[PDB]
Amino acid sequence: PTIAHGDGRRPSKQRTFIVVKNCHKHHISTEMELSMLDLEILHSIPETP
Amino acid sequence: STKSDLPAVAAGVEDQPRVPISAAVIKLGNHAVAVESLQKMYNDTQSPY
Repeated sequence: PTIAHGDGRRPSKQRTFIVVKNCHKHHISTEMELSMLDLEILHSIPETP
Repeated sequence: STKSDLPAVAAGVEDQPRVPISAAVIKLGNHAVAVESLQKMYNDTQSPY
């Protein structure tokens, strides 16, 4: 909004802003080293305690 | 008299329905004085207060 001027200094025009807002696309990445000799017993089925 | 002239200057302002309006009321001496700041009206419009 704007105040309508009372005097004849300048015409109290309307105001609208066209603003463009650029987004912040972030990438987060860790690692988790996991040993394959646990994967080998992951794939095997167990039968003994 | 003054009593008979009370509906004279009260041109309708005496019988309007009474609504509450949020305003900060301080007390100076015996009067209540209501304090307000209409600068948020101007800062939206970017007009000099």
